[PDB]
Amino acid sequence: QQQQLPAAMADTFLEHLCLLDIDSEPVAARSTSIIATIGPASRSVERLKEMIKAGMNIARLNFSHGSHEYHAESIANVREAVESFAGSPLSYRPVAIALDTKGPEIRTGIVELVKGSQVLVTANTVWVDYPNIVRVVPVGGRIYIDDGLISLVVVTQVENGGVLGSRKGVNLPGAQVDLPGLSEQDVRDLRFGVEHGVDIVFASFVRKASDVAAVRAALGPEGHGIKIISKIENHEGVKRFDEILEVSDGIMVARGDLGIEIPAEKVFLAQKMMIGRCNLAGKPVVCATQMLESMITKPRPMRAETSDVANAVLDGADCIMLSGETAKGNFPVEAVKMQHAIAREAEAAVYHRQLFEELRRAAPLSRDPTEVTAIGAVEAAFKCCAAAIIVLTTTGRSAQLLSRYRPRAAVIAVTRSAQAARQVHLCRGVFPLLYREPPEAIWADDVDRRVQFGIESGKLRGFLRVGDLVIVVTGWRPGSGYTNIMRVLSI
Amino acid sequence: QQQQLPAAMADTFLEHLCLLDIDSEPVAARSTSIIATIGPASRSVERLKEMIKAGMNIARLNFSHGSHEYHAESIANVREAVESFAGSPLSYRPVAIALDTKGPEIRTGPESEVELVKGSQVLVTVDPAFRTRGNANTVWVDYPNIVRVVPVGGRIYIDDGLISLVVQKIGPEGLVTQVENGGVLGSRKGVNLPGAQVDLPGLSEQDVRDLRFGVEHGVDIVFASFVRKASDVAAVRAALGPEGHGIKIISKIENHEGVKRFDEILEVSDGIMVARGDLGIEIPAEKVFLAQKMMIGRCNLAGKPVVCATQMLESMITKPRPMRAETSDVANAVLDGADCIMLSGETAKGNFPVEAVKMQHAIAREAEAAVYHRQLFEELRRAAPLSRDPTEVTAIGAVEAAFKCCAAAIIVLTTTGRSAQLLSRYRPRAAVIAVTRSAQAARQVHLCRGVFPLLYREPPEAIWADDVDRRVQFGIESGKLRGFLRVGDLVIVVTGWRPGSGYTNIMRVLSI
Amino acid sequence: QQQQLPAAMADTFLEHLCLLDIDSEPVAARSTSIIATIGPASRSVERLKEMIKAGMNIARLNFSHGSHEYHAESIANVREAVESFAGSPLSYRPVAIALDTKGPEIRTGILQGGPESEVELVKGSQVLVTVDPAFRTRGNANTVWVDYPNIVRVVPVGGRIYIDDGLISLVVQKIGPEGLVTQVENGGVLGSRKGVNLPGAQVDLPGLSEQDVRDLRFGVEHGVDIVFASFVRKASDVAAVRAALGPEGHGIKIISKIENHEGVKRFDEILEVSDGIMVARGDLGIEIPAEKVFLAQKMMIGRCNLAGKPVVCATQMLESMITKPRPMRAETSDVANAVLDGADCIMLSGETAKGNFPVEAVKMQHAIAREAEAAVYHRQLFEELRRAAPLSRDPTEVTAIGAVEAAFKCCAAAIIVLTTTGRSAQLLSRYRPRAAVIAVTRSAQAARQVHLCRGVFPLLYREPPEAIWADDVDRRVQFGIESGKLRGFLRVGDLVIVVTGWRPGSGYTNIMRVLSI
Amino acid sequence: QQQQLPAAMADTFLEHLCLLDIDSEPVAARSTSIIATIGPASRSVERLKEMIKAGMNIARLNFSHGSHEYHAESIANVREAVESFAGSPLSYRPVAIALDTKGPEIRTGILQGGPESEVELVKGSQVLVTVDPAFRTRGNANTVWVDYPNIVRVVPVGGRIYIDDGLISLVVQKIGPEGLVTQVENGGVLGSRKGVNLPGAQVDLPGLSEQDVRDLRFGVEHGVDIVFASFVRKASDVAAVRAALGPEGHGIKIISKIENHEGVKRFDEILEVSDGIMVARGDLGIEIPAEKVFLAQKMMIGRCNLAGKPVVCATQMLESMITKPRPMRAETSDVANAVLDGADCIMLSGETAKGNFPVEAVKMQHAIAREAEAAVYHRQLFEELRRAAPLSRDPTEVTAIGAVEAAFKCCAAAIIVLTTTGRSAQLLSRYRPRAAVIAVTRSAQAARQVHLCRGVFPLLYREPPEAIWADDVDRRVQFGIESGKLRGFLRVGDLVIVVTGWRPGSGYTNIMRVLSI
Ligand SMILES: [K+]
Ligand SMILES: [K+]
Ligand SMILES: [K+]
Ligand SMILES: [K+]
Ligand SMILES: [Mn+2]
Ligand SMILES: [Mn+2]
Ligand SMILES: [Mn+2]
Ligand SMILES: [Mn+2]
Repeated sequence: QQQQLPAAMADTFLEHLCLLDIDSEPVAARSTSIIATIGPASRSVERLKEMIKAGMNIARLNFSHGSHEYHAESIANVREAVESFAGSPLSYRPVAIALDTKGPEIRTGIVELVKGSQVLVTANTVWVDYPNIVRVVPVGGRIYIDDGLISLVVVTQVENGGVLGSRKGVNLPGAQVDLPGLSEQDVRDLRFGVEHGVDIVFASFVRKASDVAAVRAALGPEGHGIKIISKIENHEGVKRFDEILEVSDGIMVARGDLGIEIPAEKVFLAQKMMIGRCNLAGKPVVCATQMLESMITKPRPMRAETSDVANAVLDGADCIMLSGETAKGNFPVEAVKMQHAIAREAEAAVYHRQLFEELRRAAPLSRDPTEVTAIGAVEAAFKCCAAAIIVLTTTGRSAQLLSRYRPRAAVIAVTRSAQAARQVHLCRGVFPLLYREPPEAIWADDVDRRVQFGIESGKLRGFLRVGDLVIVVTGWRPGSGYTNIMRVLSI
Repeated sequence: QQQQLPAAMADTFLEHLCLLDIDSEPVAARSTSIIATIGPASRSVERLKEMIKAGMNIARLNFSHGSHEYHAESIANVREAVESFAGSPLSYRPVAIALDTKGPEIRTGPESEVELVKGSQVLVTVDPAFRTRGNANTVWVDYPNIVRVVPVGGRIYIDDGLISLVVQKIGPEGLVTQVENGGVLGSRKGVNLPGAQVDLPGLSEQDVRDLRFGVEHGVDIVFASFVRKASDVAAVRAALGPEGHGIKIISKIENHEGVKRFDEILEVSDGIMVARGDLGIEIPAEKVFLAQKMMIGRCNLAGKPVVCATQMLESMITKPRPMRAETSDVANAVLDGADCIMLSGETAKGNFPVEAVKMQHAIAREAEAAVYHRQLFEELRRAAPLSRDPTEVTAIGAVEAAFKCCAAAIIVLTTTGRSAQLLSRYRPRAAVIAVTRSAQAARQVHLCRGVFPLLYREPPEAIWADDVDRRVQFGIESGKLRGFLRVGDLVIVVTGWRPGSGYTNIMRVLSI
Repeated sequence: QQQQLPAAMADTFLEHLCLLDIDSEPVAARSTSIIATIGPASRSVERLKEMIKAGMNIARLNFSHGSHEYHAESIANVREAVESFAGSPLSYRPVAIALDTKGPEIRTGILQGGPESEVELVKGSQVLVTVDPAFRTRGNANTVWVDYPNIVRVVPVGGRIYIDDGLISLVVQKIGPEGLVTQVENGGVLGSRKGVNLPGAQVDLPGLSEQDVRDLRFGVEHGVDIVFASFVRKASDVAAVRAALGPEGHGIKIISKIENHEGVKRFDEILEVSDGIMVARGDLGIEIPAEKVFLAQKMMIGRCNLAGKPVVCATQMLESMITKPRPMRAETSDVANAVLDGADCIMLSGETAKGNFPVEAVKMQHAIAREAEAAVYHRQLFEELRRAAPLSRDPTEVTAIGAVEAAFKCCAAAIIVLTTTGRSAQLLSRYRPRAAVIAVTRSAQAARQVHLCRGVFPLLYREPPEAIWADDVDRRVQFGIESGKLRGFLRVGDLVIVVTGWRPGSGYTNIMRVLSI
Repeated sequence: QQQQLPAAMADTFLEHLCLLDIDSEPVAARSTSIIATIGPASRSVERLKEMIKAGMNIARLNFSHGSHEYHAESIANVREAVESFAGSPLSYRPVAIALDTKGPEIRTGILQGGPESEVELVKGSQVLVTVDPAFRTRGNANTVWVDYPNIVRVVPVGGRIYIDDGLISLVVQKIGPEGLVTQVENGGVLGSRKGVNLPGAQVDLPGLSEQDVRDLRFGVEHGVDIVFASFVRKASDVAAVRAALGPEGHGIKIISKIENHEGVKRFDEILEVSDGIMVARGDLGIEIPAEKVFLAQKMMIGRCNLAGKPVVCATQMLESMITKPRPMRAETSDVANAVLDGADCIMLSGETAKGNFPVEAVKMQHAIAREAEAAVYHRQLFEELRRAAPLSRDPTEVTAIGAVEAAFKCCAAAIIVLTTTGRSAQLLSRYRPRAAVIAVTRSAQAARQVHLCRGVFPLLYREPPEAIWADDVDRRVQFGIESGKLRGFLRVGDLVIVVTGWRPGSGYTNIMRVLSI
């Protein structure tokens, strides 16, 4: 068959593994959304169009670099490239915009560190943007610079040498960095965020629930809608994951920083744990950093990078991301393309049998009519190999709860809320459709055309063929919060 | 707790995932054996000693390069470094030596980097006269029939698939092409022709000479390149000759056809190497993982070693720290079920050979503790067919007994490793300490996850019963000495009712 | 908690067993329907009213005894008792009426001098079974006449013949030119015209006599709801019954009774064609060794369950009560295990037709069934059904399963379905929701037949259809709730799943909604 | 295949149920041991021989009746019948002897010059419950004398008294000064000296009268092997029994009978202290509502299974056979479900002590148990036990589980264990191998007590020890095999798991070996 159906029907995971078939072509829209970081290499309107076709879902603005004006152009160009296919509402692909916070980053200033040499922190001199650095490093203490390559030992002795450039990483383990999760800058940044209507915030170095309360606050009332994604970048964040989660809209497994703050051998446990948990919680999780680095420079990924992406997806990740691969490398589109291609395969390899079982089995009872509908809708879909679940949603919550259970059928989410449509990419397998029509006199009719719109757009992009069954999820009255109906229709 | 015990006790895989704890230190010998490739960077006796300390179990000799003499030194140095710790039998680590076959390779026609422009014109000559005359527009190539198999609109890849050539004028003197993916070309690099039915045989006159060399110098294992079908290994066994029935044959799966005929290849090989390198060119990059996952699954089910290889840690050929992906690569290989993981450029030529070995060690230990044994043992028991081989019966009893008392180890007496191999099939968490008189057996056993071989030197006792006991005692002692076993641990001990192989049938529970 | 909820939440069956709590009161309409057999003891209209209150869902007419007239009173009385509560539509309980076919009886003769006389067959004495037409009547201490000619042809030298409800037994020691020269194995008192069973040996006699045919016609005439068809041995045997049933009776459900080795052996093919199965332990417990029935019973139920077709457990579930006011320790467990096995219906024969404790017996089955119903490890059971029922593209099935899943998620008190033939109700019950299936229908007959499905509670809707189809649907749902409140299936604050369709007429169920009371 | 092997290999319980095959003959010694109660009908040496052949493993002496002398003959005859086959050590079957305590019972009194005579407590009539010593012998239709002085002090107005298997029932409505004036609720034939129970009212009677104590001592003198201890309500109740038992009886196994609500409620604590459990359905089925026993039965068995301790299912499993040669459909399923529930032993009371079919009864349990034994879904059951039994560091337990795993892998015919107290055998059986546990011991007593464990088949070894310990072990193993061939547990070509220890004397089992026959 296709979509690894023989593997999907195995009675055990081992069996399932044993039936994975390289000639079994994927046959299903990829559901893992791709976040690409905007930079010199991917800023041009025209470059942006190409990245949208290759499958970019979310543009990441990295406030670790660039100016306010510099990023507004970034935002402006994304919006232009995106509005260039508004030609055709059935085909039009929304693209989220995510501000990625600078936070307690410690960086160098504007030569080779000789292992053994005496090297000061205020070839041998390193200026740091953290003045309190000399309040938090005791004697016999370690300081890591530029992606953990350069090691220093506090006056400091170099323990690991390395080539150093301008303005690069600083990480201080062991010591608890009183440096605040939110500088005066971050605050200004987040305000910029609200002004330009970013959709998502990726919040650097979150160490505790307060850290997000901070962000929400700074975000202001003009930004209740914005989703907040807490980036876990160090030992403490990991340790207090639960609490962070409870309060964040979802998580970013920030492997970069993390891979320095804690020993490299351990990330995978962190990554696997965190995704597991977000999955259980029903909240977006992003896997990030270095998934495809070699491509910053080469047109083909290395054998490890490939398996990285697949394992991220198999792990359970809602989104996968690219940094240098898209912001600066010589192969931005090719990189997007590859994640697309890999994600589809891994998506078809997911052992839904075990996965759906386990989620049902661990999600607690519930009395929210929306949740009740979702799970029934998901069960119904599996029973008839439905091609899609089509939901009418006003904030995405309804789409989000369906995706929680990981249907194999696509969630086609129909909404009037441009913003909701953009944010919904954070949820695996949700395909948003932006509805433009003015409401019908009769509420019932207005529902129908929305469902119809959903099918139609559905046919058009190849999610649905004549003869397929589709599950349709609606509510008993207008306005959000009342999803409570599930119907089975044939195309 | 430690060794991710809270995760180990979960009722589900999801739950298990959720309980994975970064502060839970591993606390167990690493089981996944490491194969390190020998090159300029790792040939010095003293380098070799260091690599043994950091955890090298198996040395790969790559017959794609170097001369017979060149490899005999390789072998001679390994053996030396290894015999340097025979000072103390309790501590001594054997090391396998693996000959890796050249096979139907195709290579380009020295510190010289011709750049093959994007959207230019390339000629592939196979003409003696141009056996080196390979500039901006010319590449020679040691496979004549390249001109014969590659049709117009066919693909020709060069050097790890990074360079791309589409044929578009098949004419009198050779292959006129166009450069799709351009790039920097080097002296003598791999060539791949997907879609083409490269008529070259799995076993050249060279491979045959190579394998004979293998037998003469007593290599322990053959990694057999480009195996496409059962016959291909029959070839190898043949060439290997009678002086080499003992040698383990590991088929490398390097292309679409091998994958397609995996079952038949497996049934005949002693194990499998998932050759991601070539495989990552022959089939689309997006797909390897399915292959890798499938083949490991299958070898697991079958009970036969499987190797994950190539590009697990490349960035380290050049940098002292792995990239985020390479790390998870290694973990997932082990989590996938791999018996061995390997290193190529990372050890043969890179600037960080030992650091590389160290890392794999460090990662493998964590992933080893992350293995959901509850689901895994259940599924193996449940798919392995009944059996009437007393050795298999004992093994599974022994593996069950071990889980029941969190035994620190199973100690087996073995003459060919078969008994150890059957214990590891089931993936005990306890270590398999394998005591043998067969130097070779002790080497080959590294191909089995979680088997720790001990080479017994003493002359046999007058009383066979006594001779067994000392062997067991020898097992314990060495065991205490390397920190596999502490006083108060329980240990499962597996022996047989009479001397000579094939009669393992007894399992005993002892306290240290 | 109640309804053995702690046991319901266990992670394994063993665990589950361990958390069974005797102080955890059931709290849920019993789902296992009860079939009570009508005889002298339970024929009076007033007796029938009492049995309806105690929980009778199905009345069995046994055509092995009584005349056409005799059964028409039977039917007339039932209907009368039942129509006596039509006073209140919210409360009204329909009752099925099931004809139980006679089929290939094999009978001894009239007894020397009497239809009322008895003879005693002493253990170890010399005994003659003849097929000699003359002694059809002259039977005694050493002789029994049988109305199956071929007997002196089908029983080997050393075979066994079971007489009178399996209580007398004979071993053929010599084959005779006039009758099988046997030895008495099990002694006993022998009556006029009693039953024979012949295990091992094949019996060719037809599954449908001239009588059965007349009976089934009588069936159609009086509008029975269900036929329990005795000795079904093969698919043809039901085709026979359908046929005989005639066109005036396509509606009738046909329940094949498996009463011997061969039926068991051909169970699959019988099932494929029957509307469900009756595990006939009586005959069965004689045609095949007594040790074995359980495997049969357990097999058949498993299989029906898998198949989504009603299965009845029957015979001797409570016999001591034909005579005593309390069941023995075994009978009790029998009932529970039947329910636990997966049974859709459980039945009573002597216990209701003739015994001194008809109502008490019905009461007991009620009481036990409720307890077992709560002990069902739904967690494993729903998992296993989902996992083995094949994909499906019937919108009704799809809706059913989603409806069932939705219910578990909010401990819904009920699923309320609108159904025209019961199909939609039947599919929900297939999956064994713990919530009740309140089925609303205009088809008096459908409401009766639906009791064959575990946990389906039928409501007969009487109102003339509304001008607006949508409105008519709503009142039906409302009617479902209201009746639901009224009998204690639903309280204010409960959640309820409602299952309807997108247009009138059967076959189009395809909508599931979540409502709060 | 046989032994329901296709069912055994199913992937789910549903599936397993579906594949149960009535033509799949069992092929395996039956494992569930049978306890038969000794009475008039089963006391004769010769009768006892027959009962041994039919499969009796444990003789129950019921100290609720008979005298010390009367029971010593009981014992003396059992031992005789049993020693009659010592002719051949390979085939010799040991037989446990179990003393069943009287405890806090409460009987009505003897009847008006009537021994085997009866009287009817008419429904609705006027009945007086006395304690007047003078009325002890004057039982009648209007008067019932009870041996419980304090009855008058505990049964308040509108309190309930029930007599003889709970069939007779009395409503106290009047407190007089010489007795309790009761209304009869459930009328009926009353006999002499029949049981009384008092639900709702706590009974200040002690678990151990001066009699019980004398009884227990008698027990130790005559070397009974097991004590079934009536009405155990709490841990203390067993401490009592142990105590009374004295030091001359540390070896005796104590089986606590759970006979009422409180025992149930405090099961855990009773278990922790008893050697095993008897689910006393009789009393229990009166103390608590009949609908609930099954939960209790199922709970207790589950829990003893989890604990590793014998559990007995008892009372009324086969009553109809006290009087008839064939069991009713429920009794049969009762036995099978008891076995499928997880019971280690099943028992017969009236069926063997007094009825007209003692041996036939034993035979039937045998026959049923074999079938149910092969129906056990080992796949789920062994998984669940591994998964719930806690880690352990006892080398004996470790070896047992390995041995049990090994056996499953090769469909071993048997695990053969050398055991001194049976503890090694008991641990193997805990995991419920499908292979038989052939237990070889020199301890006649151990060999007798081991029947309390499912699927343990004890062999008594008679030879004087060999000079060389190693050789002595081997002959014991050899003895095991040989005896095993001889009774059909093992055939040439089978695999057998053999479990031994590293040194003599109990407590050191720690070795497992795989041998081919
Ligand atoms: K940042
Ligand atoms: K090679
Ligand atoms: K009949
Ligand atoms: K007693
Ligand atoms: Mn960061
Ligand atoms: Mn290769
Ligand atoms: Mn019948
Ligand atoms: Mn009692």
